[PDB]
Formats: sequence, structure tokens, C-alpha cells
Amino acid sequence: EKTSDWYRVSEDLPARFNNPAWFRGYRTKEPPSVYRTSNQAYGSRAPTVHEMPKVFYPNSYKFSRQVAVGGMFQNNTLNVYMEKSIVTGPDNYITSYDRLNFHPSYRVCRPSICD
Amino acid sequence: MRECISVHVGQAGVQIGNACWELYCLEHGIQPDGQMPSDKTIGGGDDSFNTFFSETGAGKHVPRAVFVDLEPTVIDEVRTGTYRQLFHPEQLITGKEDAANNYARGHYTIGKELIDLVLDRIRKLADQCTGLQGFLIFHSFGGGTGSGFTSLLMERLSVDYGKKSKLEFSIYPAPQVSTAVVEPYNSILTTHTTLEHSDCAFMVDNEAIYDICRRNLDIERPTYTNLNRLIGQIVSSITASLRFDGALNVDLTEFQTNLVPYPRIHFPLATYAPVISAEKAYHEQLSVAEITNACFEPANQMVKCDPRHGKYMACCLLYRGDVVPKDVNAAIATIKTKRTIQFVDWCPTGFKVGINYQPPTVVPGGDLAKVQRAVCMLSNTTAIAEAWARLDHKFDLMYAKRAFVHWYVGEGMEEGEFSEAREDMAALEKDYEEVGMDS
Amino acid sequence: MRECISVHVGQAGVQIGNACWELYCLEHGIQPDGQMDSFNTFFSETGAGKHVPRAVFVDLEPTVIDEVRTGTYRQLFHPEQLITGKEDAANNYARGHYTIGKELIDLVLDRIRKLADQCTGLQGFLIFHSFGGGTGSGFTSLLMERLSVDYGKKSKLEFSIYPAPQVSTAVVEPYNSILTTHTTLEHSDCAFMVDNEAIYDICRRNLDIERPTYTNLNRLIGQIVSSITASLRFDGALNVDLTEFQTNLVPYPRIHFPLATYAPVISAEKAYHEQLSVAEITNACFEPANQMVKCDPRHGKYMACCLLYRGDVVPKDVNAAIATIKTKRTIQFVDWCPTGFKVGINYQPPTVVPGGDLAKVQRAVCMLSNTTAIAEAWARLDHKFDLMYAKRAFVHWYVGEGMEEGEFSEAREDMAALEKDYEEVGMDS
Amino acid sequence: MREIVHLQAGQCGNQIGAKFWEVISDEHGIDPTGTYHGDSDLQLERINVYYNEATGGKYVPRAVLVDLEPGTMDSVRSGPFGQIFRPDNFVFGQSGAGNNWAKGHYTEGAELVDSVLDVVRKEAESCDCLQGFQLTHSLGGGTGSGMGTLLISKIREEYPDRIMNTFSVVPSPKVSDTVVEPYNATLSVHQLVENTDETYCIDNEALYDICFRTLKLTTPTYGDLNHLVSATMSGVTTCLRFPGQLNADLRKLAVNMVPFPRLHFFMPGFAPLTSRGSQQYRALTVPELTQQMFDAKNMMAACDPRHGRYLTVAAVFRGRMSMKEVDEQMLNVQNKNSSYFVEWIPNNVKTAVCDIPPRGLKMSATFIGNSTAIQELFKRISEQFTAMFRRKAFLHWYTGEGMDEMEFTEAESNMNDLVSEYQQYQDA
Amino acid sequence: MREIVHLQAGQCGNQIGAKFWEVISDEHGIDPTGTYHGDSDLQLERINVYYNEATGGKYVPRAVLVDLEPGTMDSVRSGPFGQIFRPDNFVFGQSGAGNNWAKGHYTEGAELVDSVLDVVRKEAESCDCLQGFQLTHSLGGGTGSGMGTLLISKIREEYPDRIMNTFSVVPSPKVSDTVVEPYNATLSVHQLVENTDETYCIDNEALYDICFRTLKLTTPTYGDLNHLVSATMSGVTTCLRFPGQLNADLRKLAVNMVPFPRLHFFMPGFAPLTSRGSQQYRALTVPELTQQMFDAKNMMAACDPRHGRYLTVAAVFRGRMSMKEVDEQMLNVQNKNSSYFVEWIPNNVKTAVCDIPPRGLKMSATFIGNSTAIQELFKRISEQFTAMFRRKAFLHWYTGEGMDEMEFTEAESNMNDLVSEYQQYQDA
Amino acid sequence: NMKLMQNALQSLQEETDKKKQKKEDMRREQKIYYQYLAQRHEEEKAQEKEL
Ligand SMILES: Nc1nc2c(ncn2[C@@H]2O[C@H](COP(=O)(O)OP(=O)(O)OP(=O)(O)O)[C@@H](O)[C@H]2O)c(=O)[nH]1
Ligand SMILES: Nc1nc2c(ncn2[C@@H]2O[C@H](COP(=O)(O)OP(=O)(O)OP(=O)(O)O)[C@@H](O)[C@H]2O)c(=O)[nH]1
Ligand SMILES: Nc1nc2c(ncn2[C@@H]2O[C@H](COP(=O)(O)OP(=O)(O)O)[C@@H](O)[C@H]2O)c(=O)[nH]1
Ligand SMILES: Nc1nc2c(ncn2[C@@H]2O[C@H](COP(=O)(O)OP(=O)(O)O)[C@@H](O)[C@H]2O)c(=O)[nH]1
Ligand SMILES: [Mg+2]
Ligand SMILES: [Mg+2]
Repeated sequence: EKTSDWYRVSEDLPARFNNPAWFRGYRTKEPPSVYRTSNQAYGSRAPTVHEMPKVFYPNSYKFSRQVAVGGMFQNNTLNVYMEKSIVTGPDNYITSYDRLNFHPSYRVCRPSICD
Repeated sequence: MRECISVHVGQAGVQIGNACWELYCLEHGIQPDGQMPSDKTIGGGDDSFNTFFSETGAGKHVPRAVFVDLEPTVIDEVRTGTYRQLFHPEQLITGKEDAANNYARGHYTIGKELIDLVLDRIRKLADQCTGLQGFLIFHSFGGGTGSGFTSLLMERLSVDYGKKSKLEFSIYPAPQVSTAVVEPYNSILTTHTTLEHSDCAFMVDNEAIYDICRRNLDIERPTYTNLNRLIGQIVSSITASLRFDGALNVDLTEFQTNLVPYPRIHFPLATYAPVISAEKAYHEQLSVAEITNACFEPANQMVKCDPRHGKYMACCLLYRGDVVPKDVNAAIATIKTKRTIQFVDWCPTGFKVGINYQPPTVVPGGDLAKVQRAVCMLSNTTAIAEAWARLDHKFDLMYAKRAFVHWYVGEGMEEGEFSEAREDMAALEKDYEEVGMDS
Repeated sequence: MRECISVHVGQAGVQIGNACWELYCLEHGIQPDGQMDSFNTFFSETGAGKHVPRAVFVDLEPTVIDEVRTGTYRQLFHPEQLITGKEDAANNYARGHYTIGKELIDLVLDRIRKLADQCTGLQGFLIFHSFGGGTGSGFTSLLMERLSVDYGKKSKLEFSIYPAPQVSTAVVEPYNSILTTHTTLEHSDCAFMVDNEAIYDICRRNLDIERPTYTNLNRLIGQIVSSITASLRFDGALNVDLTEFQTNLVPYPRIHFPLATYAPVISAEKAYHEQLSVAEITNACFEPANQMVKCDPRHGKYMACCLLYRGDVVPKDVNAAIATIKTKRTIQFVDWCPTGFKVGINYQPPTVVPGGDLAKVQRAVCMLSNTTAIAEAWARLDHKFDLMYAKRAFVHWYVGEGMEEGEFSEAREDMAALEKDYEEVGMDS
Repeated sequence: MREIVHLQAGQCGNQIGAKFWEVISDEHGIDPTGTYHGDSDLQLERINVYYNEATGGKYVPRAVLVDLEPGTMDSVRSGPFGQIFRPDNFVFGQSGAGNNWAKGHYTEGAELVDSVLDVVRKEAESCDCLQGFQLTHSLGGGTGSGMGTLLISKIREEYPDRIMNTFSVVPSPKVSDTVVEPYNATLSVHQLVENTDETYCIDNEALYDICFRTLKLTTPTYGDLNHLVSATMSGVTTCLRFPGQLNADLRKLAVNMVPFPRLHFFMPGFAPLTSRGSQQYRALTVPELTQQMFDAKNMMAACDPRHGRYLTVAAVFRGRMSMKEVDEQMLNVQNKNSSYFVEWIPNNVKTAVCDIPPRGLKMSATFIGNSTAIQELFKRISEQFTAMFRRKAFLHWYTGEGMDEMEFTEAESNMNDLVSEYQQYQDA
Repeated sequence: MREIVHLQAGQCGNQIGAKFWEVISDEHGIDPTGTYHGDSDLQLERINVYYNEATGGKYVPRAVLVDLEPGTMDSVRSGPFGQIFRPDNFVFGQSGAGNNWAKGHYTEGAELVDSVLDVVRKEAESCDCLQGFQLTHSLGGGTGSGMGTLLISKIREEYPDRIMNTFSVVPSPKVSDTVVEPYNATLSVHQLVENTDETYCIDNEALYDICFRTLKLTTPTYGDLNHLVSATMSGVTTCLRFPGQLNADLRKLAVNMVPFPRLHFFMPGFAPLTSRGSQQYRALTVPELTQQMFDAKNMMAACDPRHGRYLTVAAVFRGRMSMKEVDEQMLNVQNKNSSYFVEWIPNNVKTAVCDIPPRGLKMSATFIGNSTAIQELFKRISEQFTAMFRRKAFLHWYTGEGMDEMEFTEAESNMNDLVSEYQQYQDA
Repeated sequence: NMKLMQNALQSLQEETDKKKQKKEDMRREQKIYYQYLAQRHEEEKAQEKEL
């Protein structure tokens, strides 16, 4: 009564398909009578250990529900962004404009604004 | 989320639905009384039953289906049979007095008292759940409520829903094997709605299933239970890519645009290839390239028309199980190598391929075998034009002497509807001609 | 790459595809269950380590299928190849070709079209039937007619039993055995004839077994068809195939008629003496006073000689024994072949079969010569078709379904031209 | 400071790109939980070209994953390295494209394109300086080819001076797997010739002949064909992240390559691809790596480039090698073969070297060829579109929602010239 | 430095070809895995001629094995040494050869000629220089003739300067192994004369001659017949490969032997052969070695040398040996009889003496001899072929292959002038 | 380069192990299922006789 004993399996199959004895709702193998209607032959026997599916690949949707709850992302923020710098320094900060913003090297001959 | 609704009509369509809902219940873990039988055991990764079941408040799954009949006796075997504790008791709609092999009864005078019930019960089902890929109805041509109420259901269901897709499943009369003399009068005249108001209308003959069992299987004298089990493995292969994931998966939208060229050429065939007796599955291989060469064999079609006379417009292939994608592409180019397998001059591509990882399940007591591989070959073919050529000849031979007409004309049917149906099918014998010649 | 997919047509064809497949299935280790890559020449594979021999059991008489299937080898020859007709053809080319022959082509198409997919590179078709029976002369004919249209240049060789001039089994048999070869000269590549009188001759004087059954004659054909197609399957000193002698034994598309002879026909009373040397076994081939078609070659042309060998073979004694054949002149010299030989060597010695007929054998050689001796002994059946087509006998069952009387003389002029060209080939080049 | 953003499009791109982050994170040394446990020290020095920072020293990759069906996003999140992606960065619709390019361009996908760009503007805000975006899609289906194009023509308009890069699965000639392929592929090249700075041609039939004849595999599934593309996308931009001698970035490979601004359809290939039986038998030297780059088998597009002249040729070598063996071995190609090379460019070869090899090899390369044989699959796609469109085979599934028919004969106007433009530059 | 590429085809070409690189690796000393097993360092100088330095101390065959039938591939991989062989160098066809030149040269040679030629152009391009070249194949069988001589002409266009050469096997002219082998062998040597530069031909009748009467060893298999060739055909390339006192090339011996580049037909055979019973009776001196190549007791090929005059002779040696009695032995065979030597040209010999002998033998040698005796085996072919071309029987196979009856008459006049060319060079 | 060599051989060993495992267990499970078929067939025959 244990399908991993009888057949090999993929180890992620659920316990319902692992243990076939729990499907108690099927018909109970009545000995035949003459008044035996033919449409009652549908689903007349319970599944056994041989008929259980070896592998199972169902489509989970838990992550998709828990992400698409509400609405998708959309930008409703004010326009916040810093225009960055071309040179790599943490002290040197020049852009397309304001090219004269840097720490001046200490010229000895004259103050640095005189070229 | 990705659901479908299965609407069953008539005595043929109910006994398909006794076979389908047996077989979807085996594919999940569901017992015949609901009750997902896990008892205090933990599990994670599920919701492969949203496409055909609904998990309710008590933990009991109830499917989405309405069962429509105009006969009381067929449905009341379900109400007392094993599956009585599964269907909601409003969803087994029962008529009162039957159509009795009559389009005019099933479409003009008896379905008027019942159509108000079913369109309330469908709208209860669809408002309940998110999306809708499409309905999958089941009917039969050769009977009254199977083709009368079905012709009234489809005119009303295409108005108020529209853009949601439909499918259609048919039981088509044979050349030889018939059960009624009313059979041509209503298999001609049911096409005024299965042309305008169906998006795909699949075609199944009783005669080839009567012959495919005696030749592939070691079975003789097969009854109607064995016909229902085979068509249950088609509907559980078209919709298998919705539930169980795969490398290449087709939804109901996907193969609709790859298979019908023009909007009046929606009459494809279907075949199931690895049909084999469970003794014979021990013997042969049934490889990945064996079972695709079998789809085009004239002995293993579904409607008795010779496939070596028409030209194939399109093909959709629905593989199931452990299939690798290199072996599929080795198979298809071998078919285009052979030059007795005919494709239309404006279609060099030819094919649509789907692959699912779920193996085809077995049914207890079923004469089908357990095989790791399966395929269901959909095709639109010019050879089905030669299948109405044995039904127009059985209609005008009837109609000239005006036999069996006085029943229809006394029920609100006018005589201008008979000959209007004959020209609307003799028009379609040119639509399947005019796209046949080369340029 | 080595696979000879076959198809059986006939009670004769399926009895031969029982008792030659005895040695075919004891050459490999398949016991009759079908369970456990030389086997892949014949046997397919399932998923689960089970086989099918790539063959079809076509026959219209419904007795041979059940009688073969009720043997030991029940589930070995698997039951979906078993193609059975409802009523037999019964010495009638018209029944077996037209009114019943057209009924099961839709079956034989499945069972020969699906077999092509299961080999790496398909070699060709050996086929099994007979000539003195109508459904073995008809479906084989229509099989060749459809299949060489559809496929074409694949290898096609025939196995059959030809009426030896002393004794036969049906009355007007020179009719039905001469109509059915209007397509074997068209849609096939080669042909084997083995008459059972030439085996009744040898099965007393070379094995000391008086009173041999046809199921004892069904095993020396197995000891031919072992060494003929067994060179494909096992890497010998020179790995020779059947497309090889398809090319090599055919000088004209008319004269494809080889002569089959196998060396070890020795008793257990005789096995105390033969040394199994290459000289004595190739003598047991090329002395045709004890071979498998009953025609003495001493008025024939000694053209093309394929020699296959299985076992404990040394090339220096092979090239000494074929040189020893070239010494003596009692096998004379055809003009346009100076040497005209072939050496094939295989390293699996043949399997001694339980319930078999002879003792321990180490060494095997089989020969296929092209010789015009049986081509000129075709003239006896050709001349005695005329003695029964002088007086309009038995034609009425034929003519009802399509053997109209024009074809009966069409085949006559077609096959008188064959002897008229045999005479010009036998005129010295 | 030069960083890029890796957009993923469609269902074919989500098999490529989900395998792309299991190759980069192997290289940069990140666990599936997102925390650095690596060996060397310069390995995370340039981690910010691709990745990003979070709290507590955990690294998240940056991307945006689009689809029109919600099934793929659950498959990516349950992958082996599927934990590290941010859950905000997945965007997906509710109804699939159904292999319809028109649905994925007008009616089913245009609701989504206003929500992908809000993710993209959030990732492009975080930069120091963008080198350029990056996209991965498929030219055979509906939601990769429609909406994945509609991302391109709207990103390019609002970021006009960035180096857009794409990776395209070009449809096969005849071994094909969709009936309505040529309507899907000819309607995408119409918008892909004028909006991409480079675009790569990845045949799915040259990606099987590699896996049979030079790797000798037995069951080549999709799990490793995503890996063969995902080694080329890492190989082009190794110069961006890691140091070396003669580095060449994602942009300096574009300038040297495209001579006229409509001819940017390349054909790539990866140099050491060795069967596992012959791993013992390959000799590690620079000339033996070069004969694999120019072999006709390791072309990974649908046309053999011996039927014409290469226009410009790249070679991005990786590892430790003398750069005399690099610049001599490319010269010996241009003299032994001379008719197969355009003679109004006097040197057709761009080279590059970096010092950090792929994990598990001594050295590797990435060939890029702008061959003139690429007109050939442009003819075979266009001939299977002018046979459908003679008598309007499948047209009513596309026309019925708002695309008129003249945007189909406008496509071949913008397609049959591009066949000719390779022919006039083929010779003289 | 000098390298050699190898092309090899078919079944009989493989069986001779599997044994050759088995006994190549004896003197090179290579592991059955492939790593170094050298016993001295003078044996490891120009091992690079045949082997590429695969890493690990490894070495590989620079050799291409092709076959159109995989059923004789397993005779090669399951050999005693068949683990050296590279799997990329294997390429295998699915259609059978059919024991036919015309099927193998026109029909089934057509599909795989590009696949072999691109691989051979791959391996030969990485050479700094290709010194010599060879092919091991047969003439009595189909794809060894068909695919064997087709591919010599296809590289002949691309590589015309480097020296190609042929190790071929005439089928046995005494007892046949196919009935009509004048159709197979003569239609394949018709391609072979202008395909190649030189021709080596051994026949099995000279091989069965030695083990019967001379070696006193009964029962030889094809592993014994492959031991009088696979050291012989490595026995001419000695002085290039292992360094010697008087070192010589492979091309330069092919340069020094002739003043007129028209004709080229040799016959190989190994010199130090005597019975294992006579192993200790008969090891005396180096004159005992020279009294074997000169005498026809050693038959090299099927043609008998006593029939006609020799325009030249050549005698190579391995190992340290004398000089004055090298001068003696070329004089004492001149004085007693001068019918072998031509009476016009006095000087014929090319005595290349090496330093390194093989293991187990001290004074090794190999004989290549040009005379007018190759005429004899073709003359009975000109008694064989004209008996079968006057009736035209098996040509019914050959009409539908793709050719007419005019290639048959024209090719025989491409040989019947050479028989006339040999017989008037022999005269005067 | 040698550590690459052992990684190659390790992948060879893993591949042949997995192939033989799949062959062995799937043939055993086929035998089990066919014994189930024989049992159910004989039970249904007894049902026929009883009716
Ligand atoms: N394939 C298949 N066809 C069936 C089956 N049962 C009935 N049919 C078909 O159904 C046809 C009868 O039409 P129905 O749909 O039953 O019409 P009806 O129910 O008899 O109409 P009313 O008697 O007025 O209720 C027959 O011709 C059969 O071909 C079945 O189980 N399988
Ligand atoms: N040697 C040999 N001959 C056989 C065998 N089976 C049948 N025959 C020969 O076949 C001839 C008549 O049998 P068939 O050819 O099968 O004729 P048939 O029974 O009418 O054939 P079908 O009607 O098609 O079944 C007789 O001459 C037998 O000699 C066999 O197993 N071995
Ligand atoms: N290279 C590669 N191609 C794939 C993969 N999966 C699917 N494809 C290709 O994608 C094409 C169809 O893609 P499709 O699913 O329609 O893409 P979509 O329209 O974005 O959903 C086919 O030609 C397949 O060859 C994969 O993992 N790798
Ligand atoms: N010396 C030698 N000869 C061989 C070998 N294999 C085959 N042969 C010769 O090849 C000739 C024809 O052999 P065959 O198999 O038909 O040629 P193939 O088809 O090209 O391999 C015969 O004369 C054989 O003696 C071998 O290993 N060594
Ligand atoms: Mg009804
Ligand atoms: Mg019979």
C-alpha cells in the first residue's frame, strides 16, 4: 500500500498520490446483479498503487498572487535625481556644466585663480 | 486564473461528461465526493485545479460545468450514481419532455422554456472566477436536443460574451453507420450556427473509432463506454498545457491562430497517436519518432475520409510526456522529405509544436495502456471537403420527394429554411475548392 | 548500418521465419521471453529492455499464424506483426493479388512503414515466400510492386522454394510459379531458389538421418542464412555486407541467380574424421554433386563465386584453397571473368542447436556462384508450361478476377526471351 | 562607474536571461541568498556594473522581466538562483499574446509598456553613468517580438545617446516551430534596423549542429542552449568589469565594427567548445583557439560566411596570453584568405584581451563577424512572406484589431532594400 | 618547425591506420592514455612532427579518420592502442559505401567532401609549416578508393605547394577480393596520378610470401600483415623525425631521386626480417642487412624486380654503422651483375644513415625502389580490363551513378600511355 | 589543466550511472504492472462465469 516501495518516484510527489488507501469514496465491488445498468460502469473501481502518477509538475501561483496583489509598480514620485560627475573623484565634482569645481592644487607662484 | 467552463448538451454530450469528469478527477487527487484527501500532512506547490475546479469554503472542490438535457433519464443516472456528491445540484439541468430527433422541437418550441435557466446558471459560474480562456462544449449532430438546443445556445452565447474564445466538439454521422433517418436533415441544417458562431469546431466520426479499436487494440465488439474514454484523452490533452507546465506550451489562444487560415475554414480534425492495447505496449517501442509518423496514416484518422486526396493546410502537434526538443525537429523534417504527404503551396512552415512534462495518465479498467509518450495531432485538411460530398447527396435525395417534412413545418419552422441550408453548404464546397489550386 | 529488416508473406514464409529464426535467436542470447549491440541488426528495443524482430507475419490463410504462435516462442514473435486474412488464396494469383491482395495493403503499409524509423541506417530487405502457393506468390509480388515504387534502390533478395523436376505438391504449379516472376525481374535485386528435393538428396548421405521432415529441411536453410547475413553483425578479419554482393553477384539485371551451398553436412558418426581444414570445407562447397539446387553444373558458366566463412579461419589456407580451386580445370574457365571470387571472413563460429541434426562443427564456408546451369535447367519448367498451355486448363478460377488470357502468353514470350539471352551469354565472349 | 541594465523580454528571453544570472553570479561569487562568499579580491571591485546594493551587504542583480502570461514569473522565482531578483522588478500581464505580433504590439501588450518603463526609469536613476541598456527577446513569437520591440522604440527615444544592445533568436529557415513565423519576423526587422546599435543573430539550427558535431551531446535539451548564448553575453563585456591589456568596452566594439548605420546584424561564436571526450586532446595555445573562431561549424547564425566577404571582425580574448601571439595570428588569416575579405578596408580585425578567464578554463574568446552572408537568411525570411501574402493566408487574425494592410507591404519595402544593401557592398 | 597532418579514410585504410599510430607511438614512447613515457631525451626531439602538444604532458594524433560506415569504426576504437584517437577527428556517414568507387566518389563523396575538407583545412592551417603528408587507403574497396582519392584533389586546389603522398594497397592480383576490381582500382588511380605527388603501393601477395617461406611463421593474421608496413611507412620518414648523423627530409629524398618529375610509383618493404628460429643463428653484420633489400627474397610489392632494369635505387638506414663498407657494398653488387642498374646513369643511391634505431633492433633499414616492374601488374590488368570492357556488364551499375561510358575509355588511355611510357623509358 | 581533466571524467561517470539506473528501474516497474494486468484479467473472467 506504499507506492514508493513498489515504484520509484521523484520525491516531491504529495502524500495523496503516495498513499492510495485514502481514496475511500469509490464503489465497493458489489457482486453482480441482473439489474446492472451500463452508465454506472464509469468510475466503478478505486485507484490502486499501480495507477498513481510517477511525477507531478503542477503550476504554483502563490508568488504571482502575492506580487500582483493591488497594482503593478508605477512612478508617482517627484523628480528626484542627482546629476552625477564625469571625473571619478569623491572630491572632484564636474558635470557638463560647472567644469571649474575642483580642489585647486597649491600653486606656489601665484593664487590659483590667476591661471 | 486560467480556467475553462465545460458545457455539456444532450445524451451524447452528457456521456462524454461522465467520462471526462471521471478522468480529470483521477488526474488530480480529487475523490468522487470532492475532498482533497490530505489529512494533517503538509504540502506546498499546488493550484493545478483552478482550470476545472473551484475550491470552496468547506474545502470541497466543485467543478465548473452545466449539464443540459431535454431527457430526464440520462442525467438521473448521475444524480444517483457515484458522482452525486460532486456536482452542485443546480448544475444538473434537466428537461421535461425530449426533442425526439427534431431540429424544430429543439430550436423553436421546447428549448424556449429552458433557455432562461441555463443562461442564468452559466452567468453564475463565470462571474465567480477571474479569467476565462474559453468554453469547451460537447454535442452531437444526429439528434434533436444535441443539435437544436446547441444551435440556440451558441447564437445566444456569442452575443453576450463575445471576445472570450469558444470551442466546439461534434459527433458526426458516418457514410455507413447511421442511427436515424432524420440524420441528414439535421446534419445539414445545423451549420447555420456552427459556421458563424464557433471559433474551432472539432470533428469526430463514430465510424473510425469503431474501426480503430478492432485494428490497433485486441478488442472486438466495443460499446459506447470505449468511445467516451478515447475522446476524454483528447480534451485532457488540448488543455494539459494550461495546468502542468512544459518547455513549449500552447494555451487556447495560441493554437487558434496557427490552425485556421480564413474565418470559414474552422473545421479541423484530430487524432490520438499512441493508441495501443495494453498487451501490445509490452511489445513495441513507441518512440519519439515512431508516434509522429502514425498521425498521418489513413488507417488511424478520425473521420472516414482519405487523407491522400486533400492538401494539409496547417498542423498543430500536442506532445505529452518525456520529449526532448531535438528529437521533435528531427521528426518534422523527415515528414517533409517524403513526397506523398501533401502541403499547400502557400505554407512552407507547416507546424506548431507543444510539449508538456506531465505523462499521459492511465484510467483503471481502461484498454488504453501506460506509455511515457503521447501526441495529439491537430490538422486542418482539404480532405474534409469530400466528407460533405456524402451528406449533400443524402439531403437532396431526401428533399425532392419531401419525405419527413411535415413534422418540422408544423412547429414554427418555415420551408424556406431547408433549401437555404443547402446553398450555404454548397457554397462551402467552393471555399474548400478555391484555396486548393496553386497560383 | 547492419540491419536487414524483413517481412514474411506466407505459410511457407512464416514456417521459414520460425525455423531459421531458431538459429537467429540462439546466435544471440534471447531466450523466448524477449528479455536479457549485435542484436540491433534484427531486434528492436523497447524502453524496458524488450525486443521486436523487425518483421511482419503477413498471410491470408488463418492457420499458420495460430500454429506458429502456439509453439514455445509465443511472445517472442510479437502478435501485432501477425497479419491474418479471413480466407486463403489457394493457388490463385488472382485471389492473392487482386480480389484479396488489395485488401491488406493498408495493413502492410503500416507494418513496413513504421519499421524504417528504428534503425540507424537501414541496409535492405530480405523477403520470405514461396512460388507454389498463391498468397505467397501474390502479396510478395504486390509488395515489390508498391515498395520499389515508394522506396526504390533498397536491397531486395528473395527466399523461395522452386519445383524440382521429379516431385511436386500441386497440379498446375508451373502456371502460378511462372506468372509471379514478371515482377521479380523488375522490382527486386536478387533471388534465391532452394528446392526441397536437393535437400532430401543431402539429408541422408551427409547427415545419417533417414526420413527428414520439412522442419528438418527448415534448418539447412538456416545454416545458409546464418553465414550469408552474419558477416554484417560481427567484426571479422574483413567486415563484408550484403549490399556488397548485391553489387558483386549481379553482372546484368536479368541474370541475378546465385547458387547456395554450405560445407558442414557431417554426421556424429562422421565427426570422428573431418579435420575441418579449409581445403575439405571448400570442397564441400564447390563439389555441386551434393548442393542445394539439383542442377549439375557441367554445362554451365563459372562466373562469380562469393565464399563466406565463419569460425577458425586462416587467410593463408583460404588463399591456398581458392588457388587450389584455380588449379584443376574440371571447374572450367569463363572468358570475361579471370578470377571472379570473393573472400568473406567472420569470427563467430555457428551455433549448434539443441534438437538439431549434426555434431560439433568448427569451420563454415558457404558459396554463391552465378552459373548458367540452372538457367538452362529453367528450360524444363519453361517447356512444360507449354504442355499445359496447349489445352486451356484451370484458367477459369484465374480469369474471374483478373488473370485474363493475354498475360498468360505475355509471360511466355517474356520468359522465352530470357532463355534466348541465356544462350547468347553462354555463347563465348 | 560604467554600468548597464539587463532587460528580459518574452518567454524565450526568460530562459536565456535566467541562465544569464547563474553565469555572472558564478563569476562574481554570489550565493543564491545574495551574500558574497568568494575567493579573490578584485572580484567584487567592479560589482556595480551589473548588481546593486541593499541593506546589510547583500547584492541584488538589476533587471526587469516582462511577460504576457503569469506562468513564467513563478517559474523564474522557483529557479535555482531565482531568489536574488527583487519581487518589484517582475512585471507581467494577465492574457497571453497567443503568438500574435499584432496583439503584442497594439492591443494586449500596450497596457503593460507603460508599467515596464516605470521600473526602467527607477533603475536608470540609480546610475553613475549608464553604458547602455540590454535586451533579450525572440524574433519568432508574439510577446517577445511585439512588445519587446515596443520597449526598444520607446527607450531609444527617451534615452537617445546610450548604447542599446540586443540578442535575437532569429527564426530557422525550414526546421521551424510556428506556422505564423514570417509575419512575426518580417514585422520586427522593420523596427529593429533603425533602433538598435548592435543586434546578434542566434540560429536555433546552428545551435543544434554545435551540440551534435563539436560537443557530441546525446540529449541536447533547452537547459544548455541557453548556456551557449549566456557565455557570449558574458564574453563581450568582460572588458567592462575586469582589467587587462587592450581592453575594449561595449561601445568601442561598436565603433570599429559597423561601417554604415544599417548594417548591424552580427554573427557570434565562442572559441573553446570542446567535446568531453576530447578535453584531454585539445592543446591550449592561442593559434588553436583561433581556428575554432573562424571555423564554419562554430558560426552560430544560419548562413555560412564563406559565401562572401567579412566586413569587420572582432576577437575578444580572455585570460593570460602574450599580445604578440594575438596580433600575429589575426594577420595570418588576412593573407592566406584574401578573396573572402573586403578590400576597401585595409585591416578588418579588432582584438581585445583581459586577464580574468571564465571559471574552469585557461582562456576563452568571443568571435563577432559582420559577414555579408547575412543577406541569405533575409532572403529566405522574405520569400516565405511573399508566398503567404500573395493571397492573404493568415491575415485576418492581425487586421481585425487596427492594423491596416499597408503596414505589411511597407515592411518588405524596408526589408528588400536591406537584402540589396549587402549586395552592393559585397563587391566594388 | 616541420609538422605533418594525416588524412585517413575507410575500412582498410583504418586497419592499416590504427596499427600505424600504434607503432608510431612505440619509438615516441606515448602512454595508452597519451602522456609522456619517453625513456630517453633524444627520443623526444621531433615528436611534434606527428603530435600536437596537448596539455598535461599529453600528445594527440594529428590525424583525421573518416568513414561512411560506422560498422568498422569499432574495429579501430576497440584496438590495443585506440584511446589516443581524437573524437573530433572522427566524422562518420550514415549511407553505406556499397563497395563502389562511383557511389563513393560521385554520389556519397558529394555530401561529406566539404565536411572533411573544412576539418583538414582547420588542422593544417595551424602549422608553422607542413613538411610531408600521407594517406593510408586501399584500391580494392569502395570508399577507400572513392572518398580516398576525391579528397586528394580538393586540397590540391587549396594546397598545391606542400607535398602530398600516398600509401595505397593494390588488391591481390592473384586471388581476387572483389570480382571486377579493374573497375574499382583503375577508376580510382585515374584520379590518383594527378591528385598526388608520389605513390607507395604494397600488395598482400608479397606479404603472404614472407611468412610462408621466409619467416617460417605459420598462421599470420592481418595483425602480422600490418607489421611489415606500419614500421615500413614510418621507416622512410626516420631522419626528419629522430635526429641522425646524416639527416634527410621527406621531400628532399623525393627531390634527390629523380631528374624528371613525370612518373612516381614506389614499393615499400622492411629490411631486418629473418625467422624467429634463425634469430640467434643469423645476426652477423651490416652486409647481412644489405643482402635483403637487394635480393628479391624480400618481395616489397607484388611486382617481381627481376623482370626489368632499375633506373634508380635508394637505401635508408637507422643507427650507428660504418662508412667504408657502405662504399664497398654498392660496388660489389655492381661488378658481378649490372642488369638491374641502367647502363646509362651510373649513380642512383640515396644513403641516409641515422643514429637512432628502434627498440629491439640495432641496424634498421627501409627500401624504396624505382624500376619498370610496376608495368607488369598493370599489363595483366590490361589483360583483365579489356576482357570485361568488351562486353560491358557491371557498367549497368555505373550508368546511373552520374557518368557515361566515355570516362571508361578515356581513363584506360590515361594508363595505356603510361605502360607505353614505362616501356620506352626502359628501352634506350 | 589537470583539474579540468578530472572534472571531465567525473561527468562521464555520473552520466553512465544515471543511464543504467533508468534502464534497470523502469524495466522492473514494467514487470510489476504486467503482473497486475494478469491478476485483473483473471478476476474479470471469474466475474463473467458467475453472472
Ligand atoms: N461518440 C459517441 N456518440 C454518441 C454517444 N451516445 C450517443 N451518441 C450519438 O448521439 C446520437 C443521438 O443524438 P443525441 O445527442 O443523443 O440526441 P437525443 O438526446 O437522442 O435527442 P432526444 O432524444 O430528443 O433527447 C447518435 O446518433 C449517436 O451517434 C456516445 O456515447 N459516444
Ligand atoms: N522447404 C520448405 N518448404 C515449405 C515450407 N512451408 C511450405 N513449403 C512449401 O510450400 C509449398 C506449398 O506451400 P505454400 O507455398 O505456402 O502454399 P500455400 O499453403 O497455398 O500458401 P498460402 O495460401 O499463402 O498460405 C510446398 O511445396 C512446400 O514444399 C517450409 O517450411 N520449408
Ligand atoms: N534558444 C532558445 N530558444 C527557445 C527556448 N525556448 C523557446 N525557444 C524558442 O522560442 C521560439 C518560440 O518562442 P515563444 O515561446 O513564442 O516566445 P514568446 O513569443 O516570447 O512567448 C521557438 O522557435 C523556440 O525555438 C530556449 O530555452 N532557448
Ligand atoms: N595489409 C592489409 N590489407 C588489408 C587490411 N584490411 C583489408 N586489406 C586488404 O584490402 C583489400 C580489399 O579489402 P576491402 O575490405 O574490400 O577494402 P575496403 O572496403 O576499402 O576496406 C584486400 O586485398 C585485403 O587484403 C589490413 O589491415 N592490412
Ligand atoms: Mg439530443
Ligand atoms: Mg495463405
